[PDB]
Amino acid sequence: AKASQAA
Amino acid sequence: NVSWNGTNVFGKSANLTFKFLQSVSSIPSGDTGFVKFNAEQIEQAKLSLQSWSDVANLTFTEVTGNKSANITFGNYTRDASGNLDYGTQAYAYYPGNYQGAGSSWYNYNQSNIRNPGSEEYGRQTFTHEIGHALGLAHYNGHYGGAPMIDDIAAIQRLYGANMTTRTGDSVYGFNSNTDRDFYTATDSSKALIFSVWDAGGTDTFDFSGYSNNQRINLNEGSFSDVGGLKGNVSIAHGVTIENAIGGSGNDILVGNSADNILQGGAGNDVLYGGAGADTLYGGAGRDTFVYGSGQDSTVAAYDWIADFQKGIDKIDLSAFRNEGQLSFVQDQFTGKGQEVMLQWDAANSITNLWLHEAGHSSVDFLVRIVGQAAQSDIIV
Ligand SMILES: [Ca+2]
Ligand SMILES: [Ca+2]
Ligand SMILES: [Ca+2]
Ligand SMILES: [Ca+2]
Ligand SMILES: [Ca+2]
Ligand SMILES: [Ca+2]
Ligand SMILES: [Ca+2]
Ligand SMILES: [Cl-]
Ligand SMILES: [Cl-]
Ligand SMILES: [Cl-]
Ligand SMILES: [Cl-]
Ligand SMILES: [Zn+2]
Ligand SMILES: [Zn+2]
Repeated sequence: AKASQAA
Repeated sequence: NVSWNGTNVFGKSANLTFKFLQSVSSIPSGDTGFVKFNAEQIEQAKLSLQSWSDVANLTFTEVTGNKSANITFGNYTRDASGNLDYGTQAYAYYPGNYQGAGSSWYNYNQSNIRNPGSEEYGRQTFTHEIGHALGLAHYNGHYGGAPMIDDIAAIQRLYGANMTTRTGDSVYGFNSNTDRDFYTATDSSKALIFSVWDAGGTDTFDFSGYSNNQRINLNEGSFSDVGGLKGNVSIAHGVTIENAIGGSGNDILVGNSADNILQGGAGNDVLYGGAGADTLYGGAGRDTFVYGSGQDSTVAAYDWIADFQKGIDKIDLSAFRNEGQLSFVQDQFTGKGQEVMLQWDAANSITNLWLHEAGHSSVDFLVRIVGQAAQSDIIV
């Protein structure tokens, strides 16, 4: 379960 | 609703470990080119951890060597193909028992990641990634470095609120005693972006160092427009802030049901104490002290206006029109109601503003004023 932060 | 305590487990504290990885056998996402945290990243990550433990019942203890950790930190630089990745930012894995649970990963090719102490997005990214590693699911070029209002509520739902934090008389903004960078402004060029958590004491929003027109609201859960930004300051649910100080701009200070001390500073300010016994200082300038109902200043808990300027400041009683515009009376009430009188106490140099509302058998509204006031200062 992975959440990505916006660049 | 996943937390380190399991699924749908609410209001339960956690003691967690964290680790700055020095090497890896693999990164769970498949990215490659591992690089360990540098000294600045380490300091800023600990500050982010602290901003979480401040608001919820979490304790963080660093481990090293081969010890496993709940939360880990590491950088990557390349994708699974071995090609340079200069485009992505960061990611984190939710709590669990699976491989990589709680791990957080950041792109070392981003300057904001390498330099989170001088590039605000880097610190915000740490805070945000840690939030996910704890179980959370989801301003003019600046970025808030600490948890904001909704995340404070969410994290407290999971782990319980930390009622030991800043239980003394705390000052946020200028002249801060918080020892938190995100609650502290050292000069007027510093932007404030925060949601305050505070567990006790008599506290102040000191935004005195700005010249912008500000809107400062002390109501729990409400947003303020501070230092020229909009909605950059809020008060978390469950928190009472008592006092506010505006800057040299034309400000609006809105009190809450508590007893508030409001200082407008220079500029032409509007001060609204609301319920409770408030003490109001308009400061230099043409200020207006606003009363929205008889409950704002009952005799049993009356406001003081401590620096009123006759001929310059105003007291706004226009809200009382809704039951009939107030009539000003010189030295006696008629008994008919909807009347207001200024009564001078020559011995103490205090003007008592008495307001008799229709339907009241006694005169139940009083504002005491340190200084003289004239009928023409009162807006009816
Ligand atoms: Ca406090
Ligand atoms: Ca308080
Ligand atoms: Ca002001
Ligand atoms: Ca109040
Ligand atoms: Ca003023
Ligand atoms: Ca004034
Ligand atoms: Ca009041
Ligand atoms: Cl390219
Ligand atoms: Cl109120
Ligand atoms: Cl002024
Ligand atoms: Cl003045
Ligand atoms: Zn998120
Ligand atoms: Zn900033």
